Amino acid sequence: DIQLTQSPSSLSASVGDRVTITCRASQGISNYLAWYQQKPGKVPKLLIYAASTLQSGVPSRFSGSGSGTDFTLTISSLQPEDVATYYCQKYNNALGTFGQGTKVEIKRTVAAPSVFIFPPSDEQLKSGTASVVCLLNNFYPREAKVQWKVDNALQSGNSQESVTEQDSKDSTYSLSSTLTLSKADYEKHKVYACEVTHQGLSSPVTKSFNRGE
Amino acid sequence: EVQLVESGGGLVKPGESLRLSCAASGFTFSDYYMTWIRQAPGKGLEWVSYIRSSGHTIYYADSVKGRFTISRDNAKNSLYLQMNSLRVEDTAVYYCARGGVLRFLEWPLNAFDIWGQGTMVTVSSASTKGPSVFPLAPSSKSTSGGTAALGCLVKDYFPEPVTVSWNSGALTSGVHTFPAVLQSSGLYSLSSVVTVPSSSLGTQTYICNVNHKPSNTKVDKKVEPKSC
Amino acid sequence: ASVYAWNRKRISNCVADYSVLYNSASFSTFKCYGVSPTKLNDLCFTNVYADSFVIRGDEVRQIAPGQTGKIADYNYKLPDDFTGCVIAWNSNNLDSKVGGNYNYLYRLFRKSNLKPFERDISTEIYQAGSTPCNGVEGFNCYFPLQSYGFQPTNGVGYQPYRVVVLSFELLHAPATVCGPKKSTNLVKNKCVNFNFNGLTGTGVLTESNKKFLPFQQFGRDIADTTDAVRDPQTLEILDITPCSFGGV
Amino acid sequence: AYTNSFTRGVYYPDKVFRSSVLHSTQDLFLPFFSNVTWFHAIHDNPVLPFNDGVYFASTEKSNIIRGWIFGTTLDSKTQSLLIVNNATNVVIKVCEFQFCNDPFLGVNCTFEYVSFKNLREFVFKNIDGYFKIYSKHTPINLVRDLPQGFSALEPLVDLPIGINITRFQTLLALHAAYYVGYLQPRTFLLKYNENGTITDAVDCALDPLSETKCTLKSFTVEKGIYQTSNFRVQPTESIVRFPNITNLCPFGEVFNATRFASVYAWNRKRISNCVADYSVLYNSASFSTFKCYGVSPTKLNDLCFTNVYA
Ligand SMILES: *[C@@H]1O[C@H](CO)[C@@H](O[C@@H]2O[C@H](CO)[C@@H](O)[C@H](O)[C@H]2NC(C)=O)[C@H](O)[C@H]1NC(C)=O
Ligand SMILES: *[C@@H]1O[C@H](CO)[C@@H](O)[C@H](O)[C@H]1NC(C)=O
Ligand SMILES: *[C@@H]1O[C@H](CO)[C@@H](O)[C@H](O)[C@H]1NC(C)=O
Ligand SMILES: *[C@@H]1O[C@H](CO)[C@@H](O)[C@H](O)[C@H]1NC(C)=O
Ligand SMILES: *[C@@H]1O[C@H](CO)[C@@H](O)[C@H](O)[C@H]1NC(C)=O
Ligand SMILES: *[C@@H]1O[C@H](CO)[C@@H](O)[C@H](O)[C@H]1NC(C)=O
Ligand SMILES: *[C@@H]1O[C@H](CO)[C@@H](O)[C@H](O)[C@H]1NC(C)=O
Repeated sequence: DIQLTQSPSSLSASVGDRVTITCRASQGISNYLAWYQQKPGKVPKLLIYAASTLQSGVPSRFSGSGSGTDFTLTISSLQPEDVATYYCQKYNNALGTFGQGTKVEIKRTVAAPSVFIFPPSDEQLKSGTASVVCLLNNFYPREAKVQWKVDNALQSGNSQESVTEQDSKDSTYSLSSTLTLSKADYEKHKVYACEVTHQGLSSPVTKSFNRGE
Repeated sequence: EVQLVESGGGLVKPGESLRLSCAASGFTFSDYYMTWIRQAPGKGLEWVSYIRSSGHTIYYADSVKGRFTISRDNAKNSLYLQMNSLRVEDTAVYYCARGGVLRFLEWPLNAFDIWGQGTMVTVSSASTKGPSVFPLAPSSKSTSGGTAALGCLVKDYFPEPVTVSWNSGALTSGVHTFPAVLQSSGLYSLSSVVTVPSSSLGTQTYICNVNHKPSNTKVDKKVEPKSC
Repeated sequence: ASVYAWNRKRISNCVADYSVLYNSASFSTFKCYGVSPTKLNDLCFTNVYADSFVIRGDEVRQIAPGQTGKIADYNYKLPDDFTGCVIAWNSNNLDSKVGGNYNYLYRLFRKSNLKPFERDISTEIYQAGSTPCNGVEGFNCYFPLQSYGFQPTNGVGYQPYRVVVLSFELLHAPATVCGPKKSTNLVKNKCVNFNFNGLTGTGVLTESNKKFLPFQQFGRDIADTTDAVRDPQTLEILDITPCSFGGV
Repeated sequence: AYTNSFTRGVYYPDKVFRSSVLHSTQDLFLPFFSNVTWFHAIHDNPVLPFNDGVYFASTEKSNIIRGWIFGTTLDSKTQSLLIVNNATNVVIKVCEFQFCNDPFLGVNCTFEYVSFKNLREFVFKNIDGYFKIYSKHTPINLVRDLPQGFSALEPLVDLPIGINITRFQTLLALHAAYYVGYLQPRTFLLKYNENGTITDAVDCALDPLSETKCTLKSFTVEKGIYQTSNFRVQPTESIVRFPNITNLCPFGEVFNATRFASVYAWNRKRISNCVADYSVLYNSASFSTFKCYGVSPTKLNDLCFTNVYA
């Protein structure tokens, strides 16, 4: 079966730059190739079909070229809302095989995160478990470190975090860290705080709360 | 309106069977060949199956041959996928896609331009559980300039996914719904936050709408500053 | 059955009443080759084959020897020496649906023309280009069968027609399919006008000592005329000696 | 292994009784003294080509050979004739049988029928879709090879199967050598005795003496010189020459033109210097009327013209 090879795997560029993705077919597929854009956790959107025909509604900065085995998707001027994964698909026959996909990142200026802390809700405390949340809002780049402190005791192993993808408007990231404790352990301490270190911060920022306030 | 609406996704144990449906509207369904395409979590797109304009040719990916069966009812304008002997790796979002119009001596260049919304299939031995929705109340300190943060914690649910909306869809600007994390308990946890003006905290109501269809759980939680 | 998978039925050991057929007026097409309808009721056959299928009116003219087209070349071909009858009638009231009857198929592509009385039901993907097909439909790779429309509002050339092709194999052999004609008693040693299984003539029928083999039905002389026959009711061999004659 | 076919392979060409006569007929017969492949069943059941008809013969002492398979792939993908004779029951089927990797017998059907010391000869041929089976059984006392002599085979079976048969295989009983020959469209002079039994034959293409015997319609040739045939050096290969040109004739824009002219002002187009692909035309089914005069559509694709007028 004809295989599709997409290249590169991942790339970071700047707004306005020209982006080029290559799709290589192991055997000739004439011009039966299509290009898709897929934002994270979304239905794939058709951009190009027939190797070079632009789908209705797609911005004219997208373009496709190629025939046989070599195909190239070109974004003439990269835009903030283009952050997605792009796939090529052959359809010369019934086997509508896809490529591995190309993740398109965007490089921008450094942005310091806005740091917020949220105590566990009283309703959750009635259940016997306390979840403290630390929010890192709109920062770049993605590298950031969150350090939980409970009565100035640095915590490790009792928290999980999650990071959004690049925002379609400002190309920033956001991070959510959830520290999980038992109700007894939650009430055994007073000061809960998260210390955020990020390139956009000249010094680590600490957000804290006292149990009861 | 030309569209494809999918249905039938849910939680299934390994070895069982599940049947997906794809309803076509706004076009002559019998003129197109249909395909099924899946995408495992955090993975790329995978072509699954293909059925001809009237079903006289059928093709399956090697990973699903012998276990999956594609079919169509041109009178009902519907496409079906009967999935037997399901496996854990079959967990994915499944899409139906309409191909092109088979004409005389021409393979159609216009194809795959209309997809379904997707439906989630999770194959696991674990049982369903609805989530608990707890508020992440805005800061009592806040700021005099503005820009505070509030949100909802959707904790301890299974399986994926949950959907979170704000103010019945009327609050979308500045929302961040984080990717779910799998906790050591086998349950998922997800957070959703929004940044709003601090001068709005006394004048504007904020309610998060959490929906977990696998467990039939709909919760609207009011998020307000704490009593101090 | 569909024309690509035309159904064949074998008729043997029965009295064939062809009167109903040519006397019924339902049939739109009734054409015989090698034999005439009027002289059919008084004639025996070794076997009768009834091939039945459905096509459209435009293609009715192709059910005949020496015809070309999709049906004649790829679906059902009659040999140049065909000896039989072709019967066809419009089945628009039966083989049409409001949404189009798509159960009747026909073969559209084939690498070679069918031999006479050949039945091809293979669904191999037709390779119409240089790139080989690996059993999968696609570009220059065709599914060989196409579906007929068949809708009540179709033009007459595109309405369905049910076709029956009766083929007769007149080889001189024991007969099993004979017409609706009563037999008479047999008179030996007299000049009579005889009819044995449709073979007629004038002569004296006598007893013989010619040991016919179980498969042999007729004997012949040097001139290719009939020498002896086996009585179809009592398996004895009778010599046929032309009635006496001479110059005057 | 191969052996000498000598005078085997003559069968009754039809079902007409003849006696005390020399009859000249042309049919698919086993050539006299031809080589036939010798297979063994000791201490070997390959698939053989069917070509234009197969001569089969076997020698038995314990009825080891019990059946035949005829078809193209013999793998359940097409219809394949299966003949099995088990004890006293002859079974004939034309089902799409799923055969084993090595079919043998241990010690979508359109038709079904159920009923060394012995030489059993068979002829299997397919004429216009009819599978004709001829055979003769005779006692013998010979193990090494085919007995020499003459014996005519009567017809027994004619199955109107309509199957394109290109290959065949035999069926052996495993807890018996057999021979496979091939038929040719030869003319034979068959000698019918007073009882209507074929007692001799002349293969008109065997040797010049046989050619003379056929020419004179006699099995005895008087002393002298006879002119019986004509020597012609047959061609070895075909030579096909055409002007080298890859242009396709613009039949598309003549038939599929948007607008046509009135019959009084009928438009004429001149077609010259292009390869004419007439396949599309007679293969398209849009046309209500298609009749040719002076030439046939089938023989059109292989024919040149000075000019074509549309
Ligand atoms: C009957 O089957 C034979 C082979 O099983 C067909 O002969 C082949 O035809 C193809 C053309 O499509 C050639 O490329 C092969 O070389 C042929 N093989 C042989 C051994 O001749 C034959 O055409 C079939 N009959 C019909 C009417 O299709
Ligand atoms: C048919 O003819 C044979 C004479 O060979 C006779 O024996 C038999 O009874 C007859 N059958 C009928 C039904 O007349
Ligand atoms: C028969 O085979 C022998 C050798 O096995 C060969 O010499 C001879 O020419 C062959 N004759 C024919 C007619 O094939
Ligand atoms: C011979 O085989 C057929 C089918 O293979 C079977 O029906 C029949 O009974 C067999 N004969 C005997 C005597 O068992
Ligand atoms: C038998 O004929 C049917 C036609 O009704 C066809 O669909 C099928 O593939 C054929 N073969 C088998 C093994 O059933
Ligand atoms: C014909 O058969 C008879 C037996 O009735 C026999 O006596 C005679 O010799 C045979 N003739 C020939 C030429 O076989
Ligand atoms: C004839 O030309 C038209 C273009 O107007 C095209 O749509 C149609 O398919 C063509 N038909 C054939 C048989 O080439």
